[PDB]
Amino acid sequence: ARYLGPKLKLSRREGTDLFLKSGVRAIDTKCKIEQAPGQHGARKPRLSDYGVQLREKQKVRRIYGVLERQFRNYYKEAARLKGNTGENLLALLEGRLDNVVYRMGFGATRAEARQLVSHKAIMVNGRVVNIASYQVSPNDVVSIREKAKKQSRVKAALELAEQREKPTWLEVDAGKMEGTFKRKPERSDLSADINEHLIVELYSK
Amino acid sequence: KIRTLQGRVVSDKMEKSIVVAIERFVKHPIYGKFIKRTTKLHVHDENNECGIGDVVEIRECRPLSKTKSWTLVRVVEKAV
Amino acid sequence: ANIKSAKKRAIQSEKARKHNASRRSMMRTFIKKVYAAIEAGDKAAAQKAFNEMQPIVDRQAAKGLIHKNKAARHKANLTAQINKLA
Amino acid sequence: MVTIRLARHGAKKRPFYQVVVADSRNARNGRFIERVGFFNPIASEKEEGTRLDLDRIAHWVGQGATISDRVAALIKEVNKAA
RNA sequence: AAAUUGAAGAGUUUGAUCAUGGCUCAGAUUGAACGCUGGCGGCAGGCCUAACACAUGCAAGUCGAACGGUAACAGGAAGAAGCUUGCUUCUUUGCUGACGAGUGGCGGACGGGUGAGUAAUGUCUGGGAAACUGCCUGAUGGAGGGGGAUAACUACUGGAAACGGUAGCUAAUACCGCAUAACGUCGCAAGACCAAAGAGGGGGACCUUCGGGCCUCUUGCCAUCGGAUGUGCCCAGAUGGGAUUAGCUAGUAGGUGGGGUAACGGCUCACCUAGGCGACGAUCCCUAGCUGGUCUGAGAGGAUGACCAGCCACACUGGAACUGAGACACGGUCCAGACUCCUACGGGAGGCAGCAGUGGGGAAUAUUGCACAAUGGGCGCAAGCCUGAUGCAGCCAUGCCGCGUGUAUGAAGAAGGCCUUCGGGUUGUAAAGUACUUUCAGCGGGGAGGAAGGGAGUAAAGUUAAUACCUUUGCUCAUUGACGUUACCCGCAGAAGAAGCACCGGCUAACUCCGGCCAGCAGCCCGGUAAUACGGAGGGUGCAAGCGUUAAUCGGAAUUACUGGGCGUAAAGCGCACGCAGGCGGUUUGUUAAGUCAGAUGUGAAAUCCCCGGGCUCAACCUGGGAACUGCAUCUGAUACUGG
Repeated sequence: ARYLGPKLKLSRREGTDLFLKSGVRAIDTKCKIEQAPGQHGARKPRLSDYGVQLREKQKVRRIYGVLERQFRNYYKEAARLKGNTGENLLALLEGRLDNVVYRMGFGATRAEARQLVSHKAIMVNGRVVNIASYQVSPNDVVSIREKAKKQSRVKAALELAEQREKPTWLEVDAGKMEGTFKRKPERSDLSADINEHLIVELYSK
Repeated sequence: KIRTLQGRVVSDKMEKSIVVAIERFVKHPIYGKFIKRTTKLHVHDENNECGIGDVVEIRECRPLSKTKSWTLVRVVEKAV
Repeated sequence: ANIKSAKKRAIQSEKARKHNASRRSMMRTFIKKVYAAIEAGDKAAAQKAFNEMQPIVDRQAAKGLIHKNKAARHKANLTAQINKLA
Repeated sequence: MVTIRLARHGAKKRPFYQVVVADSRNARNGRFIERVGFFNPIASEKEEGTRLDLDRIAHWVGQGATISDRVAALIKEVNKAA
């Protein structure tokens, strides 16, 4: 129910950085990003339509660390909700608890953010929530527990996040080690190199 | 004011009873065509007033025999 | 029977069967008397048998042996049959 | 006779009773005549867990319907709170 | 406010093309099975086949406030003491707390199981009249006075047993008359007729024949008319296939009369009439429980009817009735049959398609568990007893959902493995090393909620002649949990206990090396000596506590085309015509309002589906409200079109 193997292999296969490493270096200094994994990585074959759709879906999944059953249920709920299916899907993906904890700055990677959440080190409205897929609603307050504020993991993650960009829908205080989920991000707030319509066409065929 | 039916008498050979055929116009449940459907009822005809072909008005009552549960109200058109 | 209540119910049921059989045979005899008086055409004997039959029929209908509807049926039938003679 | 009782719906270890008017011979969760409320015994006191209509309940009690002991206690507490 | 916002193609006939046409695939889904593998939890599901046969335990009892009672244990008791005189230990007493057996009342027709039969004696929808209805409930009345028995018991006695027989005794709210008798039954009427039962709590005095009568309250009893509920009955429409089944029917169709039922009725009988059903499929044959619903589909449809809920049928096979308000009765009765068992050989006993379980069949489906603590049920004034319903637990990855099997750093990129143009590349930050963390599992400590009640006390009110008893209402006290070591929380230790399956020629994401049309693969179109198709290795791809294969349904399949196809040559115009039933029908006026349309009412069970919220740490799941249930009937109108 988790991917534990090599991380940079996924970003090499997707041809794009998936932020699977903290950021102490550039990925170019740790692996051949422009080369696909394996013995036959130098070749690049012409992808089919199904190939491109599958590769975009896998890129999104590996970005958010979501397996196929949960992602299929996410698409089902997004197609159930009113509006455009793609932005609904991306909003449902961004609402996760481990995703927010990573974006909040308490995790260097979404894997260590998921470890922080699962290990009962993250609180939501004063209630310790240890579900990574926990849907965070607007106005929710996310904070590190008193016992886990002493970890150097959170400090390094805070620093690494300060060297990153700041999301518009997160009001975080690094001193109190707490943040607020103000609102769900609109389509224009997430990455622009993610084609949601490819996933919609892949799941609607 | 009482709920009733209307049909034509197709048989009066029995005594005190007639067989009235209630024809109805029903749309076919699949192909949408309006088809004719016939409902033949054993009706109690006391006084033997109805002949073959009369357009009669009948109503439902208690069972009067093994197959008769409807009774006559009046005759509208009389076999001509 | 396997249950104790089933055995006691069987005993009580056969006892009540015998009691009800005696009562029903009495009532049937007293009604057959009226029917035979009807057959004979004797209206005085018919009314006498009807007057003897009515109370026990009402009593067995009240004691739960037969229904009040059955008692009323017997009374009405025999009355209408007596009135067809005199 | 006709009785007003609870039908234990809900999940395992989290019961949810529906106050139903039913003929006392049917099963608990079986055939009933009319549902006149509900009762959530594990309510968080933040929400409502007692919404049993007293109008139809009184109408049925006026027709000889019997009230079970739990429904009688529920009616008493609903009258006291309201 | 929301609650139809919904529709994808590909491979394969040919040297090639277009069309036709079938086969196959990509999607969902399952009561699944098998193979490899397998950490935890929540919620659900779990004999689809042999309605095959069943060992064993339990699944329906309850009331002493109906009754005679006392056999058992607990007490009171009068009288006799071992005697270590305050332990008193046995002789007799229903005196009472209770209670075995027995009569009696209620319940065993509910609850639970299965889908054999049933193609309409059923189910669904919508109507109806000729009916009954225990317990619950409203109103009005009555509740008087007697008798004969009988179980238990006693004595004798027959049987291996099962179970009886005879004689005597006793009780009742058991049974039977009498009186009474109407807004009840019969009858137009006069009149005639029909019922009952007590028990319990307490008590001021008056009167007691020392049991108590007398007062009050509760409860029970009988009669009638209603309510509610349940059930019985009738009609219309709908509800599989076959014409290689076209005629069927003698109680058959109807009528009069007798009987019968709670009730209408050929329900039954006598007689009379000669009918009735059928091409709109009667009759016959095969299959089949029906529905809300479930799966699939854009929809229309197709398939289906496990769990949950309603209805029906069945209870070893066939038949039958008895009791009862209700049965022709799973754990009742009688008979017959098959089978199994006990036997003293004369006779007996039994029916898991109740809960576990066994043998068998099968590819395949679980424990001979805990508790009545909650809900419901039976009985009881109540306490309470019973409850394999039910609440839980055990087993199974069977499904859905959630979480974990670590995280960060980590190179000239170690070793080995594989490939190599022998330069190197890849496995690969992957590992090792370093720093950190401890969800879940393991050990220990705290700890909700499911719990409402019930009991004992007092106080108030009502009732009453009564400041008793009883009912209701406040408060006080001591308690009520199978789950259970609960959920949840806290502490400890250590990466420590936790990743596999399928695939890589195209469809279809994923490529190289090595070993001869053989071995083998294959869902549809490879292998005859450098095979991306066989087998192994490296690498990669997709899923992931699962992964594949098989079986099955729908989709794609517009491939049964109503929505939505065709027939010159691809499958398809009868050889031609006349013509009954049927289908359709020029044009105008009037009328009707059957089709059609509009509005309203009733109904369309709950659950499920969908929408907005709520509670479980999230989800699954549970749940509030709404929408929906596209249908049917009735009533009132419209008159353009179809019909008369």
